[PDB]
Amino acid sequence: PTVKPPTARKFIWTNHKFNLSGTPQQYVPYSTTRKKIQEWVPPSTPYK
Amino acid sequence: LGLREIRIHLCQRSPGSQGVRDFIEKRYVELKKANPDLPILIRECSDVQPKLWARYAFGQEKNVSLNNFSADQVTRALENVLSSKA
Amino acid sequence: TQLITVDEKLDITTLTGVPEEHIKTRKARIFVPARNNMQSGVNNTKKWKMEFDTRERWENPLMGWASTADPLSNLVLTFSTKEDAIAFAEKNGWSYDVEERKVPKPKSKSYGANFSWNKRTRVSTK
Amino acid sequence: TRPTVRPRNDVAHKQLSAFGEYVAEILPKYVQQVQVSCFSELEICIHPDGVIPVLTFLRDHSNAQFKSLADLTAVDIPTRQNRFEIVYNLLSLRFNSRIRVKTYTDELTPVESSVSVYKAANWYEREIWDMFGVFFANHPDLRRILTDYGFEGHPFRKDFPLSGYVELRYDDEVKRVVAEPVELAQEFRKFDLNSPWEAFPAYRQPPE
Amino acid sequence: TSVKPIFSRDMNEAKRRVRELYRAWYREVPNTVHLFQLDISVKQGRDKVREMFKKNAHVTDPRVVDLLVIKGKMELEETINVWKQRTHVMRFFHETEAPRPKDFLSKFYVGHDP
Amino acid sequence: GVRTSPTGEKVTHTGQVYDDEDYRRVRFVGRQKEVNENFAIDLIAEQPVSQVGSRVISCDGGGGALGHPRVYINLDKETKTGTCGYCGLQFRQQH
Amino acid sequence: SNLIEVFVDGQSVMVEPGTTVLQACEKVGMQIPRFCYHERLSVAGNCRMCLVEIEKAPKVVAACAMPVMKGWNILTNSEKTKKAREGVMEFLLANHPLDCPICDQGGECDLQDQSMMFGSDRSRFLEGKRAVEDKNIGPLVKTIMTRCIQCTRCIRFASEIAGVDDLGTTGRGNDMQVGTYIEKMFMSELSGNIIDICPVGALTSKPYAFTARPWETRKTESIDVMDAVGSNIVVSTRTGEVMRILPRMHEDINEEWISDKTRFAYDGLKRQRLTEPMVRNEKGLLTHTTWEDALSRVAGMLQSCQGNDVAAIAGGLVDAEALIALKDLLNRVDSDTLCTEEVFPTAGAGTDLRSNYLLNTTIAGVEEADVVLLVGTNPRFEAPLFNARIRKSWLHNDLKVALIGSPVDLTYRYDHLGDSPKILQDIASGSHPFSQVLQEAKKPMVVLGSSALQRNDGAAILAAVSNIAQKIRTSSGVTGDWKVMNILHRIASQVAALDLGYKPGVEAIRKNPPKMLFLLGADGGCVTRQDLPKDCFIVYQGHHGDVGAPIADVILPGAAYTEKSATYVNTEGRAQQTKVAVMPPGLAREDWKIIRALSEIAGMTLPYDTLDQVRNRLEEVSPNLVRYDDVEGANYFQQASELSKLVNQQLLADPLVPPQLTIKDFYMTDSISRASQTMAKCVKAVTE
Ligand code: SF4
Ligand code: SF4
Ligand code: FES
Ligand SMILES: [K+]
Ligand SMILES: [Zn+2]
Repeated sequence: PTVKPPTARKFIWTNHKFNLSGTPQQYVPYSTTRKKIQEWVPPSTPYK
Repeated sequence: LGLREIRIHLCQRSPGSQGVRDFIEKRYVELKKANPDLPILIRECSDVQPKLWARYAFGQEKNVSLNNFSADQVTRALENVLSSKA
Repeated sequence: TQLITVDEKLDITTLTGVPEEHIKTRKARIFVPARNNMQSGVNNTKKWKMEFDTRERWENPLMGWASTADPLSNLVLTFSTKEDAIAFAEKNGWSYDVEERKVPKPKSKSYGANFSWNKRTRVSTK
Repeated sequence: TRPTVRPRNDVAHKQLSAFGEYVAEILPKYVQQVQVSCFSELEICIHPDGVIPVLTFLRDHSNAQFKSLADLTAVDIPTRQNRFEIVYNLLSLRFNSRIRVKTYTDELTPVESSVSVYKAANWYEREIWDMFGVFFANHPDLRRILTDYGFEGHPFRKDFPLSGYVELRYDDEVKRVVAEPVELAQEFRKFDLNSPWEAFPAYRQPPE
Repeated sequence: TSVKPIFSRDMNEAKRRVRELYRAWYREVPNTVHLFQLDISVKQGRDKVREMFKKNAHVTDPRVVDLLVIKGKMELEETINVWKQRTHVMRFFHETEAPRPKDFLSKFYVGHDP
Repeated sequence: GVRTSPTGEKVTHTGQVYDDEDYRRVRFVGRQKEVNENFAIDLIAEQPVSQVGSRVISCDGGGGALGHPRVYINLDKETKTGTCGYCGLQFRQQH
Repeated sequence: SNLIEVFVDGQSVMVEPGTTVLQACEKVGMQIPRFCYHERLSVAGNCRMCLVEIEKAPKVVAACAMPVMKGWNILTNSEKTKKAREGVMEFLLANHPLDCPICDQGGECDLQDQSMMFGSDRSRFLEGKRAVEDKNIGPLVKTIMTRCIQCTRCIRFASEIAGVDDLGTTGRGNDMQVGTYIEKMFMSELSGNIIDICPVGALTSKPYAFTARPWETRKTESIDVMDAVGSNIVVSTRTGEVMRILPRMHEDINEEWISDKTRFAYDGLKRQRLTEPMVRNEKGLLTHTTWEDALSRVAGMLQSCQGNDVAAIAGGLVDAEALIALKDLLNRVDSDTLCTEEVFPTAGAGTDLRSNYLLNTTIAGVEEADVVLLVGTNPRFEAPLFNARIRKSWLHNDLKVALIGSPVDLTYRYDHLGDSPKILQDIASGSHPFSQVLQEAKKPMVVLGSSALQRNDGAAILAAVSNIAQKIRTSSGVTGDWKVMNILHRIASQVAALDLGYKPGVEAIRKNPPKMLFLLGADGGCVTRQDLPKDCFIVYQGHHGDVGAPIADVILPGAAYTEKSATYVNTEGRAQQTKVAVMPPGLAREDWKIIRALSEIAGMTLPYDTLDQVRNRLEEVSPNLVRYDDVEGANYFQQASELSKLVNQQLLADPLVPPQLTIKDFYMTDSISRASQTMAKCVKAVTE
C-alpha cells in the first residue's frame, strides 16, 4: 500500500480494530425491525 | 316451564318430506296466527331427513322424526309439542 | 394359492411412526390451488394439493425470527386426482376436508361486438 | 443444434430397443413395459413376483451377463396405490451396457429378496427398509442401517417432514441425552418456485 | 381384495406371534434393568411393555400386526445385544418433558392448540 | 446522524430502539449495542443534484460493470428532480 | 348440434361457431401466450403475442381475435409460430427498463415468465431506451409508466367493468402513454383490481410496496367479511404476518375482482388490537389481568343472572360458531334476548322462512333477469360486486334498471323513479308505467336493500315490496323457478344470525333493560350506557377496541376473521368457511373457545369441545350452515305474503336516502376499516 494506496472514502474506518471477542466491546445480536402489532391503549378516564 | 322455539327441517326435493311439505302451504299460516310470539323456524336442505326440534326452558331440546309422515300426522305431532310444555 | 383375503379397511397409522397428537387433532385440506391473479398462467392448477392447517408461529427473543412447534407445517403433497388424495388421507387416518375444483366457464368472445350498431357493448376508445 | 445441444446416439438406441424386445419376448410372464429414453437408457418395468427370475436371467444368460449390481433404489410416489417403486440398476461388463428393472409395491406387500442373485443387495435393500418400510422376505439379516436405534417412522417417505418429530439435547437433571418434541428457532421457509407457464410442450398430458 | 400375506394367513397365527413377542419381552425386562443400570424397577419396565402392547391393540389386519411384530422383534434384538445405550432404553420413559394438558380449560389457558 | 434515546440507548438507522419496560435490554448490560454511525439517507442527502441538458439521462452508478444495472430517467417534470432507483442520485434538466 | 370440427396439432376437437383459436387451444389443453387478452375484458388484439400459424395459410393470425373455420389445422408448436413469439418478445423487451430487482412484479411477472418460456435469451438492442414520466392516480396504486407495455387493459377495465372512463392513450407512435392526461386520481370502488390485471410492474400496490416477494409467501384461501357478498380471497402471509390479500376465482360471486376495502383493510387488521383480558380496578380503569380472573368475574356475574336479566348483542363480524355458543350459553340461563345491531322487520313471517331475508335468485341470476328494480339502496357501496354484476348484465344482456331513492351514481344509466316510498304503492296499483314494464318482463327482479329496513317503517316497506313481487310473480309471465323477491344485505354476520334464530334489532333490550350485557364485537354504538341501568355489567368480546371497549367492564380479546377457521353466510344464503392464516396476537383466543371456557367456569358446560362438535351443533340448529359453496333454495313466498297482510303499517313521509352517498363514506364502515391508515389516506385524498 505504500506503492499503491487504496482508494480514499469518507466511510472507511480510520481506526482498524482487532477481534473483540470476550471483551466488553463485543457484538450482541438483536432484532433491527420495529414493533409489528400495535396494542390498544385503554382510556385514562372512568366510565362514571 | 314452557317451549321457546320450534324448528322444522325438511328437503325441497325428497319425497319423504312431502307430507311435511303438505303441511307448510296448508296449515302453517293459521298456526302462525295462533302463536305469534313463538319462533317457528322452517329450514330446508338438499338431503336431510324430516325432523322437528323443540327447545324448552333452560336449554332442554327434544327431537321428533317426521320421516314419511302425512300432513295430519305432522300437525298431530306439532300439537303434541304445543300441548306438552315439558 | 399363497393369497389371503382381507376385507377390512386400510389403516397404517400404527406403522408410520407419527405421534397421535399430529394424527387425531389435524385437519387435512385437499384442494386444487387457486390461480395467482398476478399472472395468466394455469399450469399450477393441474394437480391436487393436500396440506394441513396452520399452527402457531411466534417470535424468537434473540433475533425476531419465526419459531414454530408444528412439524407438518411445510408438508404439501401432490396427487393426480381427488380420489388418490382421499385414499391417502383415509389410509393415514387424517381427518380431512375436500373442496371441488373450480374451472372457468366458457366465455363468448367476439371482436365485432366492440363496433356494434345499437348495443351497449360499443367501446368508447380502442 | 450443433454447439449447445447434446448429440444423439442412434445406434445405441437401436441396439437397446432390439435387446428390450428380446427380453420382453423371452419372459412374457413377468415383464409389463419396455421403454428406451431419449438419452438411450433401457427400462424394463416388470411384475414384482418375477423379481427373482428376471434378474437371474440377466445374471446368467449368455447374451445379457449383467453380472454387476450398480444400485438399488426405492422411489415414493404417493399418488399411486402401489406407492413404492423399486429400481435395480445392472451393469454388464462383457457387453459394456446398463439396464434398469422396476417393480412396484405398497407398504404391506413383501418383496422376495435378491440376495441369492446379487450379494451387494444384502445391504442395499436393507437400507430401503430403513428408509421406506418396504419389507423384504427371505432376507438373511434385515434391520435398520442408517437411522437411530430408537427411531420411529421411515424418513424418506414423502409424508415424513424434513425435521422429524423428536430431537436430542443433554439434560443435567437425569445426566443423559434425552429426546424432546422438535421446536425450531427458525421455521424452514417453504418457497413456491413453480412458474405458472408450461415449459415443455412435448411432455404435455391430455386433459380430462 | 386378495393380498399376499407376510407371515400369517389369518388372525390366529398373528395373535400367536404377538404372544411369543410379549413372552420374550417379559423375560427380557429384568436383564435390561440389571445390565443397563437403570433407575427403574422391573415392575415399571413390565408395565411399560404392557402399556405399549395395549396402546397398539386396536388393529385387525394380519399384515399390519405382522409388521408390528417384526418391528418389535427388531427392537428386542437391539436390546438383547448392547447396541442401545441407557438413553435409547429410557426413550420410552418420557421424564424430561412437562406433562401436557388434557382438559379443555388448561389447553385454553396455555395456548391455541386444540 | 445518530440520536440517543432517553434510556441511554442509540437508535439505529432503521429506527429500532428498545423500550424502557423491555427486558431485552438486559442483553446489553456489561456489553455494547452495535450500531452503524454512517447513515445512508444522510450521506445521500449531501450529494448535489447534477444538471444535464437532455430530456432523458442514463445512470449506472459509475464504474461501468462495477455499478448497478443501467437505467434511464425522464426529466420532464420541472418541479422535482429525477432520482435513480438504485443509487439514489438525482438529476435535473437545466432548461 | 351445430359444432364444427377443428384441429389442434392434428388432434380433432368440436367447437361452437364463433369460437376463437385461443379458446379452442384452451379446450384441447394448450395455453397460448398472451399479454392483452383477458377473458373478462373486450378483445383488443394489439400485443401480437398470440400469433399462431394455421396450416396451408401463409400468414400468422392473432389467436385471441381470430374465429375458427371448419377444417383449420392450428399449429401451436410450429417453427414460424416460435419465430413470431421470439420476435414479439424482442420488440416488447427492446424498450423495457432494467428494473427487475427494484420492481414488485419480480417473481410473478407475466413478461418475465413468457420471456423465459417462449422468448429468446439475448438482446440485439444497441440503442438507448425510452423513459416515461410517472403519473399520480391516488394513494392506492403506485405508478411506474416506464414499465408499461401499452397492453390497454387499463382503459378496457375502467370503461367496461369499473365504468369510470378516465384512463386513455395520449400521443402517437412510440410516445403513446397510458394515463388520465391531467392531475386526476382514479378512485372507484374497484380500482385496485387494475393491479391484478397489469401483466407488468407498471401499476403496483402502494401499501404492499417493497415489503415481500411472491416466492416466499404462503397462501391461505379464506373468505372476505367486509360486506355480505362473501368474496373468496387468498391471504398471502410471510413468517406469521399477513402481507397482502388477493382475489380468488369464483364464477358465482366475485368472479376475479374484490373491492378496495377488502384489498386494503389488513393494515388496520394489524393495528389497535386487543391482546390481553382487562378488568376494572378500584380506580375505574381497565387494567390487564389473566384469563382466569376475567372469566371468574364474568361467570360470577352471570351466575347471579336469570330470565331476561342477561342479554347479548351480535356485531357485524361474528362467526356462526360464536353465535351458536353464545346462544346456547344464554339459553342455559333461560334468556331469549339475543339481538343484532342491524334491524330487520320481524312482523309477519319474520325470520321463520328463509325466503324473505335472502337474495332469493342468486348473485349470478342478474345475468338471467331483464328488468331489475332497486328499492332504497346504493349497491355501489353496500355490495360493490353485486353492482359489478348488474353492470355486466346491463352491458351484455341489455338489462333495464330502475331505482327508487336518492339519485346516486351507479356507473350505468338507470331510470330514477323518485325517492318517496309512496311510488311503491303506485306500482302495486298499476298506476305507474313501470308497473306495465314489470308486467311485461319475462324475468323480473326486485331488490330491496337492508339499509332501507333500518327505518322505523321498514315493515311497511317490506310488505309493499313483497306485495309488488307477488303481484308481478303469479299474474305475469314467471315460470315458477324464478325468484323475484330479493333482499340485499350489507352485514357479513346478519344472515348467519338470522338463520340461528336471533332477534333482529336491539328493540328487545330497549324494552326491558338487563342488568348484564354481552357485546360480541358490537362496535356499532347502537346501545350505549345511557339506555342501560345504573349498574350494568357490560362484557365486550372482540378483536378491535373501537366503540364498545371503553364502556365495558371486562374485555375478552377475541380473534379476527383471518385468525380462525370461521363460518360465514353471505347475502344469498351460501355458507362458507375461512381458514387460519395467522394466529391471534397476545392472549387472544377463538370466540367459541372463550364462550365454552366461560360456561366451563360457571358450571354450565356446553356439549362441545372441538370445532367439529360445534359444527355438528350448527347442523342440528340449521343444516344449511354446514354445506359449503352450496345455495339451498328457499320456498314459500306465498305464505310470507299472506302473513305480511295481517298487520297494516303506514309508510313515513321521509324520502329514501341511503347512508352511503359518495365514495368518501365507503372506506370506513366497520372496526377494521376505521383502524386503518390506508383507509384514512383514501378518505383524505377523496375529501381534499
Ligand atoms: S415489470 Fe417484469 S420485466 Fe419489467 S422490471 Fe418488473 S419484473 Fe422486470
Ligand atoms: S399500465 Fe399495465 S394494465 Fe395498464 S396499459 Fe400498461 S401494461 Fe396494460
Ligand atoms: S393476446 Fe392476441 S394480440 Fe394480444
Ligand atoms: K401488476
Ligand atoms: Zn444510478
